[PDB]
Amino acid sequence: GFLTEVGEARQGTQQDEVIIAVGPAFGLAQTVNIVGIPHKSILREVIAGIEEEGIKARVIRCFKSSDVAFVAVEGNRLSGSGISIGIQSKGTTVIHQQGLPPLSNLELFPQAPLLTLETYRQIGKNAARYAKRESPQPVPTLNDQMARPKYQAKSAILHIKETKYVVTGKNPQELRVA
Amino acid sequence: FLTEVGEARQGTQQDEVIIAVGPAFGLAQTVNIVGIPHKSILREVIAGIEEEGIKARVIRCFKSSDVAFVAVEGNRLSGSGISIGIQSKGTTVIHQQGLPPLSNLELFPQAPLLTLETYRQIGKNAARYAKRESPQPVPTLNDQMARPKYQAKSAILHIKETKYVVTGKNPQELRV
Amino acid sequence: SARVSDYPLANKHPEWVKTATNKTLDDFTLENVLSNKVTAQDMRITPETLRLQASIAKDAGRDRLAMNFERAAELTAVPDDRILEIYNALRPYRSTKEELLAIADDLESRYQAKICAAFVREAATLYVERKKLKGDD
Amino acid sequence: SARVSDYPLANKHPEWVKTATNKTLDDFTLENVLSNKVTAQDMRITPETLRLQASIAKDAGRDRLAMNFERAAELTAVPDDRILEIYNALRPYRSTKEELLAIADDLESRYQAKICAAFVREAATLYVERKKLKGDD
Amino acid sequence: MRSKRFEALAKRPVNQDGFVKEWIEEGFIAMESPNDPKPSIKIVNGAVTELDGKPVSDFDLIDHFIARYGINLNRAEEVMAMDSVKLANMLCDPNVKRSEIVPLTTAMTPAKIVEVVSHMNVVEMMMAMQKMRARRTPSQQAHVTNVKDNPVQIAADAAEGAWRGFDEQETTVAVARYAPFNAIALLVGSQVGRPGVLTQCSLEEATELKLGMLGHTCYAETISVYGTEPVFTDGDDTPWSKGFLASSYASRGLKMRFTSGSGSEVQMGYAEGKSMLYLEARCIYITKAAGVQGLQNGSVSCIGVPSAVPSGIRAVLAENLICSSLDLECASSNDQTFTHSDMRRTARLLMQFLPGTDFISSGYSAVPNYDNMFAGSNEDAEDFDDYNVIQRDLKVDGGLRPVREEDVIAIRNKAARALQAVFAGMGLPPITDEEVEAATYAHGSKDMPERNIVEDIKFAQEIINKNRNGLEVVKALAQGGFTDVAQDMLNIQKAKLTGDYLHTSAIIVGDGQVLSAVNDVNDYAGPATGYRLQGERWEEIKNIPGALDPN
Amino acid sequence: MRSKRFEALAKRPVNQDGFVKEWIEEGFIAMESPNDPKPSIKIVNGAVTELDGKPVSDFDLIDHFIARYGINLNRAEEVMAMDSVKLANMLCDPNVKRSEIVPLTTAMTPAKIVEVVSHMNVVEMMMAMQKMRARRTPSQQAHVTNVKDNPVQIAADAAEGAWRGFDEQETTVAVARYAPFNAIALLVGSQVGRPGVLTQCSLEEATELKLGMLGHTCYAETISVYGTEPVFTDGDDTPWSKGFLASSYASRGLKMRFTSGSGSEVQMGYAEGKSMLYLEARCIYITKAAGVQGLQNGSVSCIGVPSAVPSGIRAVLAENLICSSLDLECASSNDQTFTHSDMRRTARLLMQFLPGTDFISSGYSAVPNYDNMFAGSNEDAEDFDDYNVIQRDLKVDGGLRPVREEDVIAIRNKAARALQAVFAGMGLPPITDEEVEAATYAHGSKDMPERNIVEDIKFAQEIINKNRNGLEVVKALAQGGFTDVAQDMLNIQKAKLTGDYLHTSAIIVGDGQVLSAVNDVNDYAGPATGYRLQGERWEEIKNIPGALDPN
Ligand SMILES: [K+]
Ligand SMILES: [K+]
Ligand SMILES: [N+]
Ligand SMILES: [N+]
Ligand SMILES: [N+]
Ligand SMILES: [N+]
Repeated sequence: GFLTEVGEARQGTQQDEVIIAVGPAFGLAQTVNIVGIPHKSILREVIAGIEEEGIKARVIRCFKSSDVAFVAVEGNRLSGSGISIGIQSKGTTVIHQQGLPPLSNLELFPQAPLLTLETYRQIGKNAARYAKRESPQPVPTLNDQMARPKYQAKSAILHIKETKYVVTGKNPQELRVA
Repeated sequence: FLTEVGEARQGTQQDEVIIAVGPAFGLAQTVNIVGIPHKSILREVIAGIEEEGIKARVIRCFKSSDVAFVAVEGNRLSGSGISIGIQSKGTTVIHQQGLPPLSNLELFPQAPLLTLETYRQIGKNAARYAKRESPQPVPTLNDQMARPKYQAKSAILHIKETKYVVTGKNPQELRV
Repeated sequence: SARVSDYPLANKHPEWVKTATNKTLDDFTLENVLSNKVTAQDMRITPETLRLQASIAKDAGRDRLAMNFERAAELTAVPDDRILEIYNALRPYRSTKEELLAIADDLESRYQAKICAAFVREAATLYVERKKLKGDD
Repeated sequence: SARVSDYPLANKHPEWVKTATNKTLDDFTLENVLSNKVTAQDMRITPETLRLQASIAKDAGRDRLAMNFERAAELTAVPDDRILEIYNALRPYRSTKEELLAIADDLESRYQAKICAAFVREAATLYVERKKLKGDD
Repeated sequence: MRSKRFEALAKRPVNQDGFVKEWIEEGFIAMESPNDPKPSIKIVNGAVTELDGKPVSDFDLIDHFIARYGINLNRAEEVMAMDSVKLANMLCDPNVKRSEIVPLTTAMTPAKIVEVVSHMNVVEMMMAMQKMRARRTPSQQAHVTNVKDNPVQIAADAAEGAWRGFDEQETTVAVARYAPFNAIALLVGSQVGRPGVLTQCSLEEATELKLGMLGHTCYAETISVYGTEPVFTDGDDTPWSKGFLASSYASRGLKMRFTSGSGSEVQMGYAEGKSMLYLEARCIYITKAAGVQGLQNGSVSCIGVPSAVPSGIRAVLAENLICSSLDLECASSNDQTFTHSDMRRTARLLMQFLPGTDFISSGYSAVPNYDNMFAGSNEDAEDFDDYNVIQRDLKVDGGLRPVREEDVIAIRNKAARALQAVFAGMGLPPITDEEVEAATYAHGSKDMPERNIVEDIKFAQEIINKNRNGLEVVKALAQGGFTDVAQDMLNIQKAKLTGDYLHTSAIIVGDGQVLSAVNDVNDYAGPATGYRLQGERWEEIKNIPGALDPN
Repeated sequence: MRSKRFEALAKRPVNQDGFVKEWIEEGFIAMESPNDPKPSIKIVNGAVTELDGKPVSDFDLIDHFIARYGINLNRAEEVMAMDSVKLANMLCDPNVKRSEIVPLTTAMTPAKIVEVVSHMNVVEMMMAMQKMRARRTPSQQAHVTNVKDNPVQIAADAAEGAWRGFDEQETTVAVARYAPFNAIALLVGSQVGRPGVLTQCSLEEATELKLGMLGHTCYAETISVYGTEPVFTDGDDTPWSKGFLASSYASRGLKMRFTSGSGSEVQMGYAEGKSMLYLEARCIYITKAAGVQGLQNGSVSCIGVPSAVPSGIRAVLAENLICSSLDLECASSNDQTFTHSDMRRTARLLMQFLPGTDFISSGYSAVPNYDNMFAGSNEDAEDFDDYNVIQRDLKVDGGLRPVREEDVIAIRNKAARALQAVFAGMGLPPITDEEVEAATYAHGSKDMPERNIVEDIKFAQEIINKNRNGLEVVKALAQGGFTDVAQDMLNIQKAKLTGDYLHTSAIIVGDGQVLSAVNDVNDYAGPATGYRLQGERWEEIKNIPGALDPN
């Protein structure tokens, strides 16, 4: 357990951070993404990418929904910069922005099996630039026609499992990273 | 080429091998299904035969374009009892007198796979049989895509050579 | 009034088709577009046309399709930005029950969109029951 | 006569069956094969069995099949080598009309194969007309 | 020791596909689940009090919407009492008219129609589909996208697609803000290919409607609905918000259909213990209830879910059959990847291809799959020749046709030139003669010069923010030497004023003639009746490349 | 300048296939030819005087045979007067019983039934096929061969095939003289896999019957018939010689069927200007007239002919439909290569696989195609996994099932052992223990030690010349310690003694239980009736390898 809940997350007050919002099972019932990458390693890279850009990283666990879009939305409501990064246990990631529609985003990574620790790094790096009102080049598109044929069934199973931890009305818990 | 010449007859000596070609081999058609000219083919067939110290004869059949029957008309005029049937499109068979028409000693059912080297190996084996020997059967050639690629062309080429079939016409000897 | 035999309108009764600004199908020519005799504002389907298609849909045995066209007919009077606001207000957790009822009163009083107004009030009632209003997530 | 209700004979009426040496399907064990109490002479389908199957085929609405089985029943009496002889004689350009009629007479007088004999005579007449006799190629 | 026979099998592409054993409690079962509700309905004073086992007190938004507007209550009790086997028999009986069936199916509850079709095998379902299809003439729809959102390539691929036979074409973006360019490029290219082809640009709901309001699209399809309340909620809509959106598109004279597909609730975590087919049936009724004319279904993007379990592909044909049987236009999927095996993907396609549906594929990829922004389609550009060969082999009209390289080059070139004039006329980032040439002979984006995305996105966003409408495209074309294309564009815009193509299965063929289920009534009555591939259309399909004259 | 789109398409495998434009004059047209005769018949005192526009005076041997034995004259005039469209409708109508149709179809002339089925599309044909199929339960047949005529491999592969589900298995030889060995190998291996599996060795007519008289085969299938007199003649037979042969097989208690297939007359030079389907209809009637219970058709070995032309694959399904419609068992081809494309060969196979026929494939290669001595099958050993996945996808019984490697290996080894003992007992060229283990884990002949063919070739011809019968096989096994296998041999002979398996569609399942059209009647009457994949069989098909349990 490299993640500890330290209480209901409060809203940021300055444009100096980026919130990393993870699903209700991240680092708990599930500890690796759809292709085996550990959650500990993933969070490590996202954070290093953000901090590397002179921005603080604050992690929270979301409960009202397991859908990555809404997980991210919970994050952008509390982010001091309005910028957030949503991540499901299986790996799916999105960069959201306070003000945008829930199903709209700045950048989306819809094929988790293709993500690497380096991608997770650039993502944290880009999230920070957005926070600083910079217009960074989007993380290069990663697409593969056989991603679904090989992993969609597995994706559905992993999401079904994480979704069992959804708690309606439960506010986000800020997390202390070991 | 292949000069007309009168009709052929019996042999009486088992030191020969007859080559029966369809009613278009060297005429309406001059190459097999894959381009190999009839000239070259017949040449290597004769060479393989004479190589075994056997004599080779060539006759043209007209009663049927079916390679099995074309070979039959020949194995009955061959002094050795053995013969070789070859259609213009290339299909070839090694037949022996006294054996059922649709039966044979060796068959080459996929003409597209035959090479001039294959036609010479067929020759020595034929003459090999003429000498009452049990030669190693010519290496089997089988390509599962031979039909997908050439069966349609095969039918068309046989339809054309078949137009030269003439009922009741005896085989005519041939001089190369 | 209109039936399957009157369809397609463009082929059977083109004159029955006029635009919001009362333009005809023939008025829309490259010449008129270039000289601005006709503009985007002129190219708008009318509530009359949609109600005609509704009648045709009904004649073809498609009652719900016709009802959809009846709603569309009322919505032609609602501005683009207002259409988008109302749609978003109907999405999960966006509105309070009173805001939805206010949209309904507005649709009715300002646009005479009675069917759509009833549609919104119906949603309001069920949204309370199924907890899809602001604060229920 | 045997009907569809009697089929399969192996399950419904095993006793109705027998072999070219009179016995039972039961007596067909490895033991008897080794001791030679049962040999090849004992493993030949009988005309009696084929006529039963013919009756069943007919009952099943398959008259041609039945006729086939009837001809087969007759042919059980003809020696294997002779069967091959008659088959070859019927192939293209193999026989003269007279040789075929001789085969028919032999089939009828020596084997009581009346149906097959008629079958051969029929062939002989048509072979003359369609020129499929020795020398017609 | 290892068996060389099994080592060979282990290497087969099909063994890379995802397969799973049924998980009934979580709905991971395609159809015929023991958890599915028994059909039933109770009505008191004109209002439903019970629907398929569930009391009105426990109705969710979906039950309410379906109970109030998705079923003909006047005959619901009568049909419910009819034998489901007899009804299934009626569906595939060539002598029971489609017009005799629709009055019954539209009175069935979701569970009832599912029970009916579940008694059928795929052969019976296909026999039924050819009859229940709303439009007499089958059609096709293609995806036109590329990894770079290159507008020049989109226009070219779109022209080629329309020339090959697609009557509807769809694009989307690799980069969100590129949307306007993609939409305009798709529309221009499609009209150059064949005036009349309808175009759509799939985006976030609010964004897509806005784009349509500006006149850069002809229709919308990815208007989603879901089978369980929690899933619909994560989808950010309710039956009412989507029903309103439907009427909103119609109020702007734009054709539209909803989109659903078996397995979405499982993929999204809440199947409420029901089979994929039953939940999809709820989506089909939500569509009927909303008054939407058609639906894109047959699993669609979640094809990896039903295909993973038994009878999943049969379930896919079943949901398409239910759609058509309920008198809705059916854009029958065959637009998404689910297998590494050519044999398997072909079997999946033939279920709809053989009988014919309103749109056999709701997304055949008109570009090689590496450029498909919907994560890959069941068929792509490299399958074009195979598709035409099968049409010829079986005498089946699959909606496409063989084409000459010379004609495609000219059509793609004209599309690129027309769009070049559009960009110059509207003051958008230039399209160079080099780019026009590349798009003409390209296979995919790998053959296209890299563009300045920063400049494109800037002007693309300006189109939205400054509300630059479709008439601006018409002008640029007419003022740029493409009067012919400008007229065709104006003609497609004029279609939005009549409401004719808003009807069930509507497409636009020939000289601007609308062709829908209303004026192209499917009249199937067995052999030698109904739509038949013949005449010049048959000659067109027979003319495949490589067919040499025997003589 | 070349289009990269077209350069990519030009490389596709399908474009290596042979295609040709129709050549009506030479019969190079699959069906619906203007040259085909109009249906007609005239009867006087119970004898045909006119058949399909031709007077008895002009009849060739085929006409005479069909006219005198192939048509049910009692209702010929009645059915001739019926509208062909109505008849086609009756064929696919689920509510017109097979038993009501058979008396009518068997009374039609060849031209009449061809006219009837030609009014149908492939969906209708499949809808009809599932109903007309003689045996209620669908089955499958496999090819078991190798380029070296290697006996040990044949035995091993035969056992696996039987274990996978094949109820009939066929072998042939690259070297005729090898025949005797191939047969014995096939028979022993098959019974090891599953006692009851019928075996055949395809050779020259006179030669095969002899092999059967010796007791080295269970049945015969390649008993050829042709559609035109000249072709039949080059085939070295007449309707009477083949009819006699058919009765000869039965007189020896051996099950048998004829073999034909569209395109043979074209391939052999004399189509007499008729379409392939019409000429194939004459072959089907020849089969009916001879009293033969079944037929192997659907182009078979000449598949490259009809596939080359338009509607050729549809024509292949039509000929299978005519066969079943004439109350004949149908072993429906899908046993020969015609394309380089996986997509194309799958579409061709589904025509029979979906509805189901007596034998979906009359020769699915149970070995990799390079080892297939029939010049390649439409499916081979490497497609086993895909075949099982498609069965599961559509809930269709294709006659095969998923297997476990350990079981196959065990089965493979026992077969090599059994055959090894046989060669020892009969004093034939020994089978080293090295060959036994190789054949056990082999995928093809490439993994087998080269043998002395010339040595065996002499012992092969010895068995025929020294009339060595199958009892030497039964004994050579008994002594070798193989009793059960030896007994299973007798059980086959016992079946030959009862004559039960001589009936239409007969196969032997379970404990020597005959399963034919007589005791396994197809009673199809629409959805929920007739054969339905369910119960234990369904579970067997669902349990594929790789199916991971989610929870
Ligand atoms: K689509
Ligand atoms: K076979
Ligand atoms: N959308
Ligand atoms: N769904
Ligand atoms: N044979
Ligand atoms: N034939």
